[PDB]
Amino acid sequence: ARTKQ
Amino acid sequence: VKPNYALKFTLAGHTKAVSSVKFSPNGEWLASSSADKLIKIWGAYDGKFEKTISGHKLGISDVAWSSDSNLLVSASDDKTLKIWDVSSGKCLKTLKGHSNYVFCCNFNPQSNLIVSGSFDESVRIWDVKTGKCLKTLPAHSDPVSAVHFNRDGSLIVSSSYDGLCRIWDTASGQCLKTLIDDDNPPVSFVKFSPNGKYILAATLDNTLKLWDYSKGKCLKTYTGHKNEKYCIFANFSVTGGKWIVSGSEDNLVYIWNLQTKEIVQKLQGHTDVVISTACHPTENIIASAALENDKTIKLWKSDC
Repeated sequence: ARTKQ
Repeated sequence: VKPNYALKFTLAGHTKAVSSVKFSPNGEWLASSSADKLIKIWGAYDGKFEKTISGHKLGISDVAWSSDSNLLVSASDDKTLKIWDVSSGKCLKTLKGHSNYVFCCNFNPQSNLIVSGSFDESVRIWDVKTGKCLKTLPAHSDPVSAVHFNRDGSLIVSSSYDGLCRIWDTASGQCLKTLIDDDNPPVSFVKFSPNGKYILAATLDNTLKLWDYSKGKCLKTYTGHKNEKYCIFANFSVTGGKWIVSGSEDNLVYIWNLQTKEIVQKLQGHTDVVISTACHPTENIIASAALENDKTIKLWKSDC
């Protein structure tokens, strides 16, 4: 998700 | 003039990193999505928890309101979008078609269509009523970070890790424009301006840019924040002074004067990266949300 990169 | 945003409420509830916050168009509500697979609804003015909306099987990266404030659409790592009736909590439709994580979503201004972007490198357009995929656009060559309709819904803007923003004809699916500046960093966010004349794009070289997409020219850059890793939202604040608002990887909210490009305020309080910010449609209120070490949403208010 956006909360990981 | 500068704003005087001050912390009013801190909203706890999510059990993992918050991914996105959005104010309802009618100003009543704040919706949040999270890596915890949940959507939460909160009072926009008091931050009072309203309810939890549940159903995704994996984390959610984005949520967005229909223009009448009655529906939400969410984008999940479970490779679906879901359309929700906010009042009943009902999942009306599950949108299946993307082949990989869905990262971003929006209704068109009419709210009869949804646009979505995915790790699968496509942009999709969906019928809200039937929940069926109408068009798949082979839009990019890396994950799609953001998608947005323009003021009348005739255009879609998309951004991608491939370094491009693209403008699409909603009706035909044709690529009408590709925008890129002198370097090629990943584009981590994009949206049209409220008046529809501009797009505001974030790139992972600590830069926000305002473009005239019709002439294909970058008109303004906003710098001073930290953004090299995460897909951080940016906003136009239009209720008081005309600002640009964004989170940052130094745990602050940044506010710039749109015309002058000077930083006018930095909001301190979060304990992790501020991944998302939103601006209330009628009052000078900002919502900010932070990553896994923090897990909270903050509401800030200004006299201008």
